[PDB]
Amino acid sequence: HKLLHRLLQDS
Amino acid sequence: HKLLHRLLQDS
Amino acid sequence: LSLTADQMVSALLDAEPPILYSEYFSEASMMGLLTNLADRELVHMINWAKRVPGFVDLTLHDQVHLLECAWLEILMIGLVWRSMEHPGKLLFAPNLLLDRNQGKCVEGMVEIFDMLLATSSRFRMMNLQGEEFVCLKSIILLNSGVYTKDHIHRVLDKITDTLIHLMAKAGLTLQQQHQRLAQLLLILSHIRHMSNKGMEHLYSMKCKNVVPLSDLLLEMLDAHR
Amino acid sequence: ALSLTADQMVSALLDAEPPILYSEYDPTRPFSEASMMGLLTNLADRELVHMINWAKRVPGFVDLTLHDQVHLLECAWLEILMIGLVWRSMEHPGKLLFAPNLLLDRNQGKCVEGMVEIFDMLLATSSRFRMMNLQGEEFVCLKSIILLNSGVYTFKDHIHRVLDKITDTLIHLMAKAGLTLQQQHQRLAQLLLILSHIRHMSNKGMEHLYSMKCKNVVPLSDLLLEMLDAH
Ligand SMILES: C[C@]12CC[C@@H]3c4ccc(O)cc4CC[C@H]3[C@@H]1CC[C@@H]2O
Ligand SMILES: C[C@]12CC[C@@H]3c4ccc(O)cc4CC[C@H]3[C@@H]1CC[C@@H]2O
Repeated sequence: HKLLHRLLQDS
Repeated sequence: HKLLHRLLQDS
Repeated sequence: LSLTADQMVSALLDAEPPILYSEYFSEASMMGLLTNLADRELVHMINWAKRVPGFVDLTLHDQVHLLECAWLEILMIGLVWRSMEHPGKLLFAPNLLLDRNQGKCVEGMVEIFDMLLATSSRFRMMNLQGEEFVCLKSIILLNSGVYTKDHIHRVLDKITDTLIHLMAKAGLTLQQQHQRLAQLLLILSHIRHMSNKGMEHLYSMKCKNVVPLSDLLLEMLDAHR
Repeated sequence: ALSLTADQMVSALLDAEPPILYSEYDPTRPFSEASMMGLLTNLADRELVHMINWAKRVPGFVDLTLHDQVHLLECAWLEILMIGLVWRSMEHPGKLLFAPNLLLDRNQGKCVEGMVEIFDMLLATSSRFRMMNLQGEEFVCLKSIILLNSGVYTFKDHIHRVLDKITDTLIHLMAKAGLTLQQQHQRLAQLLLILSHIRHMSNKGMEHLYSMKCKNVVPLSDLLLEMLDAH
């Protein structure tokens, strides 16, 4: 997955 | 003159 | 200007350009047909522009600027309107109704086809009316190059008034009128996007001598770089 | 969500606002094309991190699949950076306030090949905002509209309902400000038409950034590389 997809999950 | 310029006046 | 809403609608309807035909496929032949059609439509577009209330009150420099800026947006919103009652297809001309997959015949074209089809779908979902469509097309002409002034902002306000008039006449509540106005104008952002993309595609086709392009079309393309 | 009133919508959006960040501007040296691009992209990258967390606070956004969240941000990110820039710059005629320590005019934009044309468009938009007397509450509505709208016809109803709620909210703001009924729909249209221009600027900016990459003018972060790649 794209970096953004992970970054979007950091809460 | 670009075409446009004339056409814009052609009646 | 001193037109009533209905007067503005009738004037815009009267001013509509004709629907042109194509000829009764490799990359070169499809691009040939599409660019030949575009060139012929452009000549009628210039006449139509002169009938959009307020346009000829502008200087010649400004008239040229607005058309050079807006021409592909205007071809595209026309195409999308023509295509509305043809889900999955683009009605470039009555004898040139292309399915989505025929876009694959030209490098880079299917992505643009998909954007156009999505727009046509959106119009269909909204049940866009012809009277609304001609208002939108005039707004594109007057808006797309206007920051790059006041008489034009007055004419733009009048077209907004005209859109709202149409929606009130259709029985929409105030809330529904404002929501629909916003929905329609947001589609113009998408039409701009498609035009930006289409312009780069045409440029690329120009560089490759894929296709002979007319002088007019070369000058209109040229205005964008 | 769809439940929010207009005042609750405005408050949510105002609360969600990202901070104004500083650039790494080094006043001990003149600019080069490379160093100016370095400054701008370094700034963009740090703003993007705040943007991701801001988007998650926009009503309705976090309800979307992660894929749709990715798509909307990939589509809108430069539009969102630009409308922020134009807003920051409103009270600085002739200048772009990229950061409080990075306030540039069109002559400084000439330092990067192809940039002054984009600076000129951004400055014109700032002027337009100024002339319209754009309000902060209107600005945050427009910025949220860009996030939800720009990628929506690359794919639905849910987004459209939130977009309608923001429309209600804009009209509410204008009414509360004393605009006549006709003035309300005229201003709504004027504001939304500027989004056409912001799209145009983003597309030109994206092509410019791509050129810079492709000429090895500046190293781009993984995030910017992938944002740029999405286009
Ligand atoms: C400009 C292109 C050729 C002409 C096409 C056309 C031709 C006629 C018309 O009415 C609309 C359109 C929109 C899409 C245009 C194409 C998008 C890319 C391609 O280069
Ligand atoms: C994308 C560019 C670098 C980053 C710039 C930026 C950087 C930060 C910011 O808040 C806004 C903008 C808008 C203009 C952008 C530039 C337009 C072209 C240039 O490549």
